[PDB]
Order: sequence, then structure tokens, then C-alpha cells
Amino acid sequence: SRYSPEFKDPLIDKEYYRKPVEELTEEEKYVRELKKTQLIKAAPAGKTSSVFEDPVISKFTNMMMIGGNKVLARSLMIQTLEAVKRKQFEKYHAASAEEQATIERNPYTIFHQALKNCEPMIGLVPILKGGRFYQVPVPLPDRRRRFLAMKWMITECRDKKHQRTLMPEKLSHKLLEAFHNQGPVIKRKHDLHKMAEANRALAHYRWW
Amino acid sequence: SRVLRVVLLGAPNAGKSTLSNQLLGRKVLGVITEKETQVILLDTPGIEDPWKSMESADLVVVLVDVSDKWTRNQLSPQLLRCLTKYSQIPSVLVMNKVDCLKQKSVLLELTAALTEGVVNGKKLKMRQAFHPQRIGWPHFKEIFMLSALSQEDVKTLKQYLLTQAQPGTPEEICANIIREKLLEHLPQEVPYNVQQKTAVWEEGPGGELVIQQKLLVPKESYVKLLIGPKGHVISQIAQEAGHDLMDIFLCDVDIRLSVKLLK
Repeated sequence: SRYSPEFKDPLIDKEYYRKPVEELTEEEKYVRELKKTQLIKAAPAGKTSSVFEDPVISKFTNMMMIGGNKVLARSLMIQTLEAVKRKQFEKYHAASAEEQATIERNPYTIFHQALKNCEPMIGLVPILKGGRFYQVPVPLPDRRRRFLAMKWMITECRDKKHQRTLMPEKLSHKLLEAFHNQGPVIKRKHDLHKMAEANRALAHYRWW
Repeated sequence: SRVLRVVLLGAPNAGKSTLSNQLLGRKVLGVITEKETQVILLDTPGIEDPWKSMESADLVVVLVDVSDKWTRNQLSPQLLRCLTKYSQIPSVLVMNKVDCLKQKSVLLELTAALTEGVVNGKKLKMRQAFHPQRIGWPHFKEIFMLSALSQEDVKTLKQYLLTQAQPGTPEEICANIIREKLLEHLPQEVPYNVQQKTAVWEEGPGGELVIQQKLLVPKESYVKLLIGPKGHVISQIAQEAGHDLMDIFLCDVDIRLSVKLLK
């Protein structure tokens, strides 16, 4: 690393600095006074104080890049968002009066709910002894299941069975399927939840 | 109202009484009442009483002391006979004293040995790198790994037992507390040779409970061990005992212990 150990990661949150000094508790006030003596790393290219910033979509875009091509990955992400938006507008226009109240048209809400519907709660962690890597059920951390939802969505969309259908079109279709609790990613979550129910012998090993 | 009868079976020093005390919440048949569930713990001696207790068992808790290298690898033949005759009753495995293990991965192998690779009617499918007297029991419904002394994971067993519920004198207390302290502090057979006789049991002028107990022993060496260096041991015992009594009777207790030789 080119940064010395004393350098600290920056805090890009903008409303954080606008809190009145009155609200600040003694601990938060001490933290703020401490921050003045430290060196702060340069903010990396990426996150910004923008109001449209979305860390989940940023992480999904980073997980889609191939070979450092961020422009293409962001282009694909925005194309997918626009495709979801246009599909929802088409479905809203053609719907009758009482079905227009239950049709979501915000693509960010759909993306977040689709990824949430695919998160697994429990997974299997192998453990080594005797030459047998013992598969014990484990409650997945939040970060782990968040990563797994995104990875399953991307791997599902990268399948070679989908011939010449462009990535934004596949991804919007999969996202709208997962929004309604349907599709192969939801089944991949279910086939892990049942296959971890099939191995509840070693369900109490709490020291993975 | 839901009811469960749980029979605890295991080796003599498997900690059955320890788990019963921790699960009851007091160091005491036991009854646990929580909301609409009642659990009746039947603590049996280690291996007629176990069989008679298991006659009325809704669930069986089979203990294995994993720290004991001699018996951790197999169930006792008498125990295996006992489950076989009562195969209809559900059974659960409890691996106790996990804290004493250097290498926790050991329990993995022991599970395969103790459950014969089968639990709750399910199989274990485990590949490897590259590539008669029964020893275990294949009809365990569940497996728990816990330590009785440290209360580690005991709560999980408590909740499991609760969920498994199906449709359906003061002087003695003082003597028991003193005996507990004697057992904890004294070595070898000494605490088993101490006879307790109450000298004074009254209410003092300030409302406290004045207690004077006489500890009678047959040997002078037992007297020396009881008194300890400079009277420390006995004093500690008394002090600790008093504290427990102060909680039991919800009143101030002035407890005085005296040691005398049995003539």
C-alpha cells in the first residue's frame, strides 16, 4: 500500500457535516475533534456526495465489469434501468384503473426488491478434518448474502443458453421476474435452503 | 397447556445433574414451567432406575462426555440395549464438556461415530480427498454440542425441549448449601465424611437469621483440612454459604461454622 497506516478512509456523507453542534453527543464530538488530527485518504473515483448515488447499484456495476471496462458496465447498468422503467410504463398504460395502484414504476425500487428477494439466509461452509471436508450449515452474514444475490443474478444473465439477447434485455427480464418472486434465481435460493435443510445433522456447529 | 417428559441418561460423570441444574435455573425430578409449556426432567443414575424412568419418557437425552477419551468414541452396551428396547421414544444426543477440548473439529468425527452416520432419518453424503456390537445409534432426532459448566448453548437445548412439547425445611436447605460448599472446597472423600448438626437457629435482635452449625468429622486430618491455613477455608465456606442463604431466605443471615471431632 502507498498509504501509511495513519491515513484514514474519508467520509463522503454530506449531511453528516451539517448536523448542528448542539445535537452532537460527547462521544460524537470527541470523534469529530479527533478527525482533525488525522490524515485522510484521497476520495477514490466512484462514490460522490450526489443525491442520486446508490452504493448497491455501484457494487452491481463493479461486479459486472470485465477487464476494467467501467464505461461499458455503467452503460449496461443504465440501459437495464431504462428498460425496466419502459417495461413498467408499458404495463401501467395497458392496465385497468384498479391495477394501476399496484404497478411499480421506480426502477431503483424494483432493483432493490429483486435483489432482496434473492438473498439466502443460510448456507453451507466446508470444514476440514480427517480428509473429509465437512459441510456444516451456517447462517450467512448480511454482506455474504448480499454478495450472493448479485452473483447469482449476474451468473444467471451470463448463461450461454441466451443466444444473441443483449445483456440489458436479459437483466431487466430477470430483475422483473425476481421482483415477483419468480425465475431461476429464486429457485437457486430455494434449492440452497432445502439442500441445507437436508443436512441438519451438523446444524449446531457454531465455530466455523 | 403442553407437556413433555424428558429422561436424562448418560455415563456417571457425564454431567446429567449439572445440565439439570442449569436448565432448571437452580442447583437442586424437576419441573420447568414457561408460558404454556411444562417440561419434567427425570435425572437418572448413570449406568433399574434408568429403565423405570424411561418407561414414562416422552423424550430421551443421551449424554456423552467428549473430554473422556475412553468413552467418547462409543455408547455403552447397556445404553444401546436401553434405546433399542425403547426405540419408539424420540432420542436426542448431547455432547457435553466441549470446553475441555483442545481441537473442536474432533466432535465432527465423533458425530459420525455416535450417530452411525444417520440422524432424523437423513443420510450424510461426504466424499474425500483423491478417491456385531453396535457403537452408535442411528435414530437420533437432533444433536447438540454444549458445556454444562459454562452454560454454553444450554439455552438452545432449553428452547428445543420447549418446542418439542406435545399435547397434554429451611434447615435442610442450609445443610445442602453447606454441603455444596464443602464439596466445592474440600478434596477427595473429605466432604462425604462431614456430618452436620445445627447448634443455633434463631431470629436475632435485628431481624437477621442467626445460624450456628457444627461440622463433625471422624479424623483430625479432616479437621485440619476443614479449618485450612489460618482458618481461611472454613471462613470462605461460611461466607459463601451465608451469601446463598441471604438470597434464599431474602433476609440477613449470620452463619457461624464450628468444626469438632467425632468422639
